[PDB]
Amino acid sequence: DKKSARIRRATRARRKLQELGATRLVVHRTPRHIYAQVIAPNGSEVLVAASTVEKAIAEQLKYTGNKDAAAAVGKAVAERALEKGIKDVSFDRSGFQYHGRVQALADAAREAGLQF
Amino acid sequence: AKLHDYYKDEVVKKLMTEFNYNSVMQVPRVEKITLNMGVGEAIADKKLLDNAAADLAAISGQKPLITKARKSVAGFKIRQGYPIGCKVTLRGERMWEFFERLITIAVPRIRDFRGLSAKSFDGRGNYSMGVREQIIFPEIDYDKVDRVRGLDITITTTAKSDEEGRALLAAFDFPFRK
Amino acid sequence: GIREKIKLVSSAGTGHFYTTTKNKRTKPEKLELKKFDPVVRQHVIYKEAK
Amino acid sequence: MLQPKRTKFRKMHKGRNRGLAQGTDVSFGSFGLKAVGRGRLTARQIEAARRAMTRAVKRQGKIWIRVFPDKPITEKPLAVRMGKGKGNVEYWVALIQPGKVLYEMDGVPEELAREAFKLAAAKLPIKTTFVTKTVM
Amino acid sequence: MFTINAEVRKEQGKGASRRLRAANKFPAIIYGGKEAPLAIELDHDKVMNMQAKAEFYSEVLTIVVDGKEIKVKAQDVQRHPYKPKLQHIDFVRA
Amino acid sequence: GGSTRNGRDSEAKRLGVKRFGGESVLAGSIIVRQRGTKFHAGANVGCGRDHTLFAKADGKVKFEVKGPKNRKFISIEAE
RNA sequence: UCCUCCUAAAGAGUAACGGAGGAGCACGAAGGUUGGCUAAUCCUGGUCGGACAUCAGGAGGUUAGUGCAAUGGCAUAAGCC
RNA sequence: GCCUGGCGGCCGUAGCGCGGUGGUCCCACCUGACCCCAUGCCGAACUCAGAAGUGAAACGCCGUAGCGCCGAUGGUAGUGUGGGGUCUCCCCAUGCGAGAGUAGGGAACUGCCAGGC
Repeated sequence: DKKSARIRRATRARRKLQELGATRLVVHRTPRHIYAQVIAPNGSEVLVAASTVEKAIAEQLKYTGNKDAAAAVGKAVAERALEKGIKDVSFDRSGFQYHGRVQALADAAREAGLQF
Repeated sequence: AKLHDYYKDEVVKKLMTEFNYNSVMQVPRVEKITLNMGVGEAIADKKLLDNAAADLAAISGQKPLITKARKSVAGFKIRQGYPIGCKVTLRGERMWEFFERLITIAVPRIRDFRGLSAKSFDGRGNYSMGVREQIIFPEIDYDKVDRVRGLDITITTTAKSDEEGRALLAAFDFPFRK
Repeated sequence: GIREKIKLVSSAGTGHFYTTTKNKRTKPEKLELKKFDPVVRQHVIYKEAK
Repeated sequence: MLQPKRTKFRKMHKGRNRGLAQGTDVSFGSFGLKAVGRGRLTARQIEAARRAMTRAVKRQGKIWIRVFPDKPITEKPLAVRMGKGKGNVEYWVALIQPGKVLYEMDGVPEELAREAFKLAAAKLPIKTTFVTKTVM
Repeated sequence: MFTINAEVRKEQGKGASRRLRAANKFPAIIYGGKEAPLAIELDHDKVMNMQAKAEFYSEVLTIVVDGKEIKVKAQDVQRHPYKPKLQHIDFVRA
Repeated sequence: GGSTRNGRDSEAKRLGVKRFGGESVLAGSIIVRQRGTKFHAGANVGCGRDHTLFAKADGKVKFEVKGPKNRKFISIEAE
């Protein structure tokens, strides 16, 4: 079961990321879209949103799930984080290996200043 | 390749006329064919398995790999995943590649038979055909017959009953009779 | 044990050495391994018996 | 058959009788035997009861036994000092309390079940009582 | 239909229950019907000789509780391992 | 025989009970395997390869209902 | 001498030639790690042929495994690669 | 307020088993893997390229309250503390009081965020 196999690939990482805390970045994949959110140290707020469901960018895509769209979302998370004064962020690979669309977003965001 | 193309058009795509479904996506599919070749009297050294798998790969399109044991086999010194045979399991296009070589060109060692039973059972509709040997394919020169080596075949499918798999049995040219 | 010990010398030219019980009775191919040398603080091969 | 099997231990604490029981009524049958007294009930005492009750129902119905021994009696060798470990087995025994049902019958008339369970009013370390399902 | 008289009890527990069963009554309850549970005392043998005839579990009973009528159903009964004249008894509202 | 030996001590120790600690360290138990009964969750930390929890904090112990994988855990007190 | 359960009293130690069983050596690998992976047992069916015996499908599940007896974690696997 | 999604809190009284309903926008299956990457062989998996079909499987929400689970009240089991007995559990006074069953409950909730309404 792939829903079950994903949490087997993710639990161990979450079980060390919980020892860092602070302002955190999470990613949501799916095959037809991609999303990310920045979550606050209190667990009660969301600080930055970006996706391929966002009407500004969805119209610019040849496919809403594509690797280039993941990099385009990454460059937007780092833009919004810079205007909101957000630094020293904790990254979660969100159950996916650090070479796919998850990396295409997070590396593009980090080269756009968002460390991680 | 023609037999997999026949499976894409002529097999089960009208089955709603005979079997009850809630979606046309429920019609049965072939998942795999596992295969088996037994090492026989060489089990206590079995360094020949690489050289036996290489000649199953002379009628199969797959790259050879060696079967690891399960639960050990007798007292022959078999421990954990000990290499003991060959499967070289077939999926996708490779299943029908083989079923366009089997008893089309690979023939000179077949037994007296004319048709396998259609009303056979297992509880899901997963059919089998007895062949015992790799039955040999003819070359421009051979010089290939000394022992030929074994072959076993049982298909695996998405079917839920023996009469649902009897409609999927249409996927081959092998002699089966109603 | 009947499996014996092997004493290997540092490839740093140090007099300090390494000793282990590595059995040959199923696996006879020679031990030739890297370890941390505590006299030069390097990661070096320990080789050749006695 | 009337003995613990597939166990990992062979000898048990001698024990006291404190259990209250929930085997207090006929479970599947229609007629039965109730303890209405207290003590130890042995494999030998239920053999004597089986031999007796069979004479009333010689060829009549199946008989069910609701009691089971969980404890062996161990006794020390005679020609040996105190200590040296727990003694050697003799007989199997169950602890009993007044509310417990010991036997059941069903495939017979109520006056033939009474003919067998009144015969059981003997050969036992308690003065048993004949019981039946009734309407309530 | 099996008219029995029920007085309400503000004692509870082992000491009170023993002191009750030692007299002409035993402990009982009435519950359900979107109303609180009610703890009562009932006749120690009248109820046993009634319920032994089994139609007590087939009909709605004409109980007199705290002087008044409500109608009830017999729900469950608690027996003692060797004392035949009951341990405790349950009723539900009708 | 005759039963033999029956070894000494079989030592096993229990510290994670009530408002334990409050000075510099709070503790679990020495029971050879421990991951959820007297363990840490969330941002709390204090256990390694030896399975004895010793978390380095001035927080007293606190008990609460459930946590990850429906295990019990133990928490810290603010003051 | 070391080591384990029950008996042994819901804090904690604990008797008995009480109920019952082991260790006295191994492992460069089963060690370090990033990633990937997931049984037993019962059942159905077997082949040129079986003193032993193939790989699937059906049931099932912290019932397999962990170098070694014994118990308990265990898939985040601490199980194997 | 609701539909879906992600997350934090919460972690199965969210489990077991049998249905309804819907994919608009979600979502999963599904489609392609001659060209990035990948398989002890295998496009199953990983990854890349996707919207032709399914609404079945799964998923979310809801229904069926039989089981697991919560749970009155009463009673029983057990006993803090005193006193007694033909007796090793049994009785009185006083404090406490299960577990399992019954009524009743239970088929996860909710805030932040973007999007469907």
